[PDB]
Amino acid sequence: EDPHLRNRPGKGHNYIDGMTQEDATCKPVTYAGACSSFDVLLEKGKFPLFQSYAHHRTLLEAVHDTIIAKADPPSCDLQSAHGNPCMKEKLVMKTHCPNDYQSAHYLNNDGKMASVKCPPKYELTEDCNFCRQMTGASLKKGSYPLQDLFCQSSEDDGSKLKTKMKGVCEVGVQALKKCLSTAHEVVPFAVFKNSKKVYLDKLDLKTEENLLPDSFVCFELKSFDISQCPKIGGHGSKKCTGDAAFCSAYECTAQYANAYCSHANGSGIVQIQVSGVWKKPLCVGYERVVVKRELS
Amino acid sequence: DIQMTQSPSSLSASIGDRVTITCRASQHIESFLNWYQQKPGKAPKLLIYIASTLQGGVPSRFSGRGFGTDFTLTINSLQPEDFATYYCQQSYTISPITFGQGTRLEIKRTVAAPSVFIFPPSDEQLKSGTASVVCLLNNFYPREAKVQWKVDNALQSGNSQESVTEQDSKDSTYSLSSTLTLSKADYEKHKVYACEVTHQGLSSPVTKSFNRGEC
Amino acid sequence: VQLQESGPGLVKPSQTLSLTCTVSGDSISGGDYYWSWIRRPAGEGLEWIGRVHTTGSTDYNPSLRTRVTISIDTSKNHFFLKMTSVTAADTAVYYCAREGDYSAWFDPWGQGALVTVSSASTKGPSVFPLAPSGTAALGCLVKDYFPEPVTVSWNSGALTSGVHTFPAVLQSSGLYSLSSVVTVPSSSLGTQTYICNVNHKPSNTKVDKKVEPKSC
Repeated sequence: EDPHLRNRPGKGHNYIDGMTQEDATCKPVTYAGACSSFDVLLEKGKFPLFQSYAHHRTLLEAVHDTIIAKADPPSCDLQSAHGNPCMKEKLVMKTHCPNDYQSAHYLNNDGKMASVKCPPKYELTEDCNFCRQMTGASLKKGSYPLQDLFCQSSEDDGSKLKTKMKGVCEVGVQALKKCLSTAHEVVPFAVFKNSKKVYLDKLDLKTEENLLPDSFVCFELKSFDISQCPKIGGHGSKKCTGDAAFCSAYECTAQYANAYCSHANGSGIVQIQVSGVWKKPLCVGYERVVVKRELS
Repeated sequence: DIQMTQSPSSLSASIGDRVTITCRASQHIESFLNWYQQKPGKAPKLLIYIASTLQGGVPSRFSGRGFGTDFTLTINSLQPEDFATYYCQQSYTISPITFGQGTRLEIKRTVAAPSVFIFPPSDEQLKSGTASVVCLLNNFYPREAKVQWKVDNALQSGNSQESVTEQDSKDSTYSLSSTLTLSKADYEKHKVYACEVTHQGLSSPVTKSFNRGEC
Repeated sequence: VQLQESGPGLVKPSQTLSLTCTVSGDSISGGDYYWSWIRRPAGEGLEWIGRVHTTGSTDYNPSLRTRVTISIDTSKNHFFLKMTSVTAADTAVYYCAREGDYSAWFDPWGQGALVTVSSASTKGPSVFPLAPSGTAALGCLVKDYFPEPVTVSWNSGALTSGVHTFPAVLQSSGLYSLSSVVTVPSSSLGTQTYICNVNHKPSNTKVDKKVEPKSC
């Protein structure tokens, strides 16, 4: 019902380095075209958290807007990576990949984007952990997002933040204490500036609406950059008009209007409650990982 | 830009040898590194893509490896037709795609002395008022050679130009062509036209000469 | 699939270099490939110029983005390079290529089109014999032409063994000169006819010159 889900905040770049052969429709994602790195995020029933905050950035978008850094190394060569630590981290994370993908990406324990990739003519197995060659396969040109998450820019320092969960020995690759039930649990997490992955007992989010540029979707459908729209008390490259939210902060002309700007439902600054403090995270998401808990 | 640096920039190796070419990226590019071969007078041709996958039809003596910043192309059992310039290229970013500077592969073989031939100007050219005398050094190795033009025992300078073919894809030899250009008048003023050739495979300099107007 | 570049081999400084790449076989329409232009400048390595998608989206080398336009006509299996305000630094062999499906490697490549940036005028060559006097040498002198290249074959392409066609030399006059020689058995000098086939496409010059053993 939202016709502007493909009108992305920031640059809207949904490609991964090395796989640039879908740039026509992924750089940027926009109204027209299909993008194998992005479209799966809008399949109803899948990625519910992102679909509730769909006007925030995807992981690839955050990376290309310099909000999230790339892991070092940026990828794990699954064909020959057995025994390496990047395969170790990926293996504790229960994931499902659809067929025909040669890459999948995720936010790792250091709060950086990592990926697993397969050599030419190979695709990821269903668990996203290995590679196989299917003789009848039309391979995608993008990377599959492994986690249900969303991102935003933030300067809020999270250096003193760390994972704290009641009676948990280990969560994913994080050993919280010395120690036991063991199970695959869907754990929420957040990443903050200068922090690592912070797993959470509970996901407590609140959204503060605002009139920042990323809270608006503009069109001429064809996307339009709001930076050309003059603020109230300013001038710009073009002339614009919008809804009540837009006109409260921008100069609405309503005559010779080059673009129309609406307020994006599901934008604004998200804040998360971590150990009784509200903080502004860089990314927030869910992932299915091994959790070991104390019976005692 | 991602800078691609190849090593060595040039090398000489014998038939049957292993040739190793290294490519370094200025940042981590995973396996998105491709290798091309460009033979003389031909366009580059894809040899290996994504670090290690062989292009269909490329023989098994070519192999590639690498991940991150250090990549290696290996040619086992070097064959005479492998004489070429080899390039690496990152396909990690398109802003811009960048190539290595290229590695030129020379074939080392036994010394071979040139066969020397001299060609007087043709009557057809003399009708137009110019005279070209051509000295040919055929099928020699190594490339280093010296051609000295002499007109009536007088050494020439600044009136000759030379060019050398690329290494032959079969016998791995070089050939050289030198042209001495005079006006018809200056040409007809003199009798003996000679080129003296100095090359490592010759015990002493070899002179090929003709007398103008004599068979 | 096979690719071929075509276009003028001589552009005057500050004017516009234009080249076309023709794709053979199935139609590029409906396909999803990228199509790139690459050049080898005089005495340098390979430089990527830019690319155009089947649908028209483009990406250019940042150092050339102000002078370059790449376009595509999928109904005719063509794509095009246009480079404005050229200088001598743009003299090069230009290649078109299809890009890889999953990453931007290049396969297949065109044959390459040499483009020279110069104010000098086109001039066709003069072809002179280099007549032979148990192995003899004969050849042809292709003199005073501009711009490059010239192609030389022997006996309509049948004679290839022992053939050496040398790189051209730029003379002080600003004109190129090249030689092409072949070594044959002396015994065949009176039986076999030897003919050098010289093509200079920039001037549309075609010379089939018979090289006779000089009667002396």
